[PDB]
Order: sequence, then structure tokens, then C-alpha cells
Amino acid sequence: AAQTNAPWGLARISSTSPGTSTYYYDESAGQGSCVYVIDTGIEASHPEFEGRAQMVKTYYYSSRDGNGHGTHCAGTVGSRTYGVAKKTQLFGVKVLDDNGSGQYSTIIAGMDFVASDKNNRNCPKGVVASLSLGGGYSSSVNSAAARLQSSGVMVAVAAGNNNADARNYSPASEPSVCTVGASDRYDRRSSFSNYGSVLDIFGPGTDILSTWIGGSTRSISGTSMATPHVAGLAAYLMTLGKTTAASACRYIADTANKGDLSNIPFGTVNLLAYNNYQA
Ligand SMILES: [Ca+2]
Repeated sequence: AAQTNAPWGLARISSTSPGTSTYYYDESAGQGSCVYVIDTGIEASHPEFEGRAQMVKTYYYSSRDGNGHGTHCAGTVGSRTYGVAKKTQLFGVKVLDDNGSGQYSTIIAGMDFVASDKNNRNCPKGVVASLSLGGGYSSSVNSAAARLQSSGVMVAVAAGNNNADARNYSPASEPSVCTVGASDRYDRRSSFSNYGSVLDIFGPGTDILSTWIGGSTRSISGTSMATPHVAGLAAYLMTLGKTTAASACRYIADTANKGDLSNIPFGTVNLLAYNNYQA
């Protein structure tokens, strides 16, 4: 399949070189997988999701995304137009309020909640959890992500937006999950993106067009926007039979575009998520 004039990041994770705008992909498009977006929620009514999104939990007085963040990240995962894996099932878990603030212990709860709930869902092709959130370092927050991964969910986490070494941030530093740094449309590391030997992979993070609440779209930036590109890619790869939830971070690294980003500090992998479809 081909989707012309695509947001740059979808074209980028289907290309070897920057500077084009078509997204080349296999039409199975994540059918039969599932992705949990752990965030401010998902406006499931947004037609872009076409009936393929459900809130299934909240830790606040409402399950709605009243912030837009969770809706945008979810759109990059799996909206019809702006998503990677256009036919995956989406599940929302609202751990962030509407200003986009969550206490750790609520983030921990929602993470254990996925390890359990996946068992209430039909996801024959694999299950993925996309966490576009983080803060300082916590053994506990890290341990919750390592349980979610261990429970057979591919866990994708934002490396963080301070321009540092992500080894001081959580859940990013947790070593056993897949920590996602950011790039721009000219293959630069985004000027914020965190870096450090705990990163596994980069995906598109700077000027990412996706869904926003009210039915609407906006183009925002962050490792938060890079993270659901690599979650959706993993759903896409499960579904194709290439990899598995345990194995997907390694498979994505093995098949990445290798050398191609500017400003990988020393010591940070220079790897750019790639679907290997067109070549
Ligand atoms: Ca890893």
C-alpha cells in the first residue's frame, strides 16, 4: 500500500533517505494487534479512529481526554490518515489529567493495569504499550515498566525532552523496554530530545501532524510524538509475523536505518526506525 502526501514521519519510517512524502506499507496495517496508549486518554469519537479506539480505564473523575496529548499520540499509532498501523485496535488508559500531570503511583497503576487487561482483549497478533510520558528517576516507575514488558507487551517509552542523558529519567532508563529518542524532517536529532546509551532507537518527533480533540489536528513536537511511531511500527511488524512483543525492540534495531542522524552524541545509537517495506 501507498499513502501519498503523508505526514513526513510516516514517510520517513518507510524510507532510507529523508525528503519524501509517501508512506509505503504492507495493507495488513496492524490488523489483529493492539496498542494501549497510556496517556491523557483518547477522543475515540474522532472519525479518524473509525471505531477502532476504546477508553478502557481512567484514574480520574472522567475517562475523556480533555488535554489532546493522548489523542495525538494515539493518532500516530493508529488513525486512518496519520497513523502507522492504520487497522490496529487502540485502547486508552488515562493516567494523566488534563493538564497532562500524573502522579507516579497513578502511572504505576495504569501500567500493571495493561499487564492484566490485555487478557480481556483480543489481540491474536501482539500487544504494545505506548508511554509518551516521563519525569525523574524512580525504581518503582522503572520496575512497573519492566513488569509490563515481562507480561509479553512490547513497551515503547519516550526518552524525554531536556536535552540529557535519559539515564536520569523514568520510565526511559529502564533498560528492558524500548526507549525512543526523536528526530527531525532533516534527520537531525530534535533539539530536545534526550540521548544516552539507554536509548534503543529514534523515531520522528519534531512537527508531527496528528489528531487532536474536537475532532480536530495539529502538528506538535516531542519524544512523545516519536514514541507512538515505534509502537505503531511494532504492531505493524507483529502483525506481519516478523517479530514478537519480547523480540520487537531488537528487531526494530536490527532493521533500522543505521548512521544516518546528526548529533548522536558519542555513545548514543544512531538508528532510525524503518519498516523495510519499499527496500
Ligand atoms: Ca531494550
